[PDB]
Amino acid sequence: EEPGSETSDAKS
Amino acid sequence: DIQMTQSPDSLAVSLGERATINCESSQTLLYSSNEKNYLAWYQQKPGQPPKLLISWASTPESGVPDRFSGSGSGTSFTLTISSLQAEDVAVYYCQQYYNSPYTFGQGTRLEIKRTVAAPSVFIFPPSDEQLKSGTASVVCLLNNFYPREAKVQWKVDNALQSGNSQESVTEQDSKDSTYSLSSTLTLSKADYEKHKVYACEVTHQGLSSPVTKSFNRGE
Amino acid sequence: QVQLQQSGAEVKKPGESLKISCEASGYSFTNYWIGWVRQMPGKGLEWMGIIYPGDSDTRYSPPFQGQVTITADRSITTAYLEWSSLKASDTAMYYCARVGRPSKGGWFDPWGQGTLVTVSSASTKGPSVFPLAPSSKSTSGGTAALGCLVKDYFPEPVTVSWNSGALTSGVHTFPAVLQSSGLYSLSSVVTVPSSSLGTQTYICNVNHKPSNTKVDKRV
Repeated sequence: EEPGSETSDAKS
Repeated sequence: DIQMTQSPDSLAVSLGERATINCESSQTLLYSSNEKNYLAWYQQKPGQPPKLLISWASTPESGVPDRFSGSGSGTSFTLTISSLQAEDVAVYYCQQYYNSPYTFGQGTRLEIKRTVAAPSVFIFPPSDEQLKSGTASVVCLLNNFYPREAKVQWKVDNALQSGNSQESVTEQDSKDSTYSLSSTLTLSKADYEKHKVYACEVTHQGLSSPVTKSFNRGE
Repeated sequence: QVQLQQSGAEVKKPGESLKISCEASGYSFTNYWIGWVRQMPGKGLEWMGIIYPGDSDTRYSPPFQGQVTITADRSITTAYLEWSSLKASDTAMYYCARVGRPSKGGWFDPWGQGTLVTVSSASTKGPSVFPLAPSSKSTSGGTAALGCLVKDYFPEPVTVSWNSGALTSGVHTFPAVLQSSGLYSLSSVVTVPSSSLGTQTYICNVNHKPSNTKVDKRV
């Protein structure tokens, strides 16, 4: 799909 | 869960020659949107923590020597050492950081390939001191050989032993690129004194036929 | 700059609990994922999981899901790895490592120096040091091998020197092997000219810190 490390794992 | 498969498990390259380490992912690590490959390479020297060499597949950390390059895309990646130097002997790991868990490859052990060298074989009876304690250890030393593969078989009054030996092998020697191996046969003290002939037979590429070093208990 | 200071080596009995720590400095502790990597003796890196101290969110790889717990303490910038009931196969090196870029997933950089965890039912015991005597007569004109068998200690590690450090050429000190009895054993060997056997004296110096055993063995 698209990388978890840029999405589900990304933080603010 | 993305699986990372490196090849080969172990790699022997002559000094000054090209070393190629492959890494294959079960899913693509290419993010089509930014065209980036979510793949890192690590180098781990013995006794030390891993060190990052390459991120984003094709991108070395600062200070990484120019003989290192990373290539590939999608599911197929390659770490290249253009000209292998002594300082490069290590285990190399790839790692995907596309989807958690950020799994590592299983590691590729890179060693120096040198000319075949046969072991020097030495056999050591149990010491009188140890004999005191109802334990006997018979030690067989294989010294300064290459490649690292070797077979030790223990014979006691010509009866082949199995299960009662343990081996240990050194790191590849930094100056001569050979290995050494130690094999310890464990017997009860009383068994040791029930038998007479103790022999370790060694098989290795560098030996034209297997060598036997023996002794007779009590000379 | 960035430092990841891990707690000291642990030696534990199976069934005990254990929490190891990694103290971070040099960056904003809550803006980076931070995690743990296991390396069992002689094997590869295994990504265990990571924690984002900004919101305590965690990720685990399946083999460690439900085995360990990773936490963090924002107030002391420290991350933790915890087992409820250690087993023997938890024996391994454990690296703490920070993800190499803030606020997102990715590779690990930098790494801590590691915490060695030994889980065994064995209790501390100093080694017995036995001579491995040369055997090869002084008038052979060749090379002789001799050594010391450092047998039956717990836990790791032992150090071996020869002639108090004046004998380093030709010395091989092998990695310890775990015997089936649960005690470690290793040999240190050295090759020397046979012609030196009658004149030169050879003494191995064995230190085992955890038992405060120091032994000099003449061979």
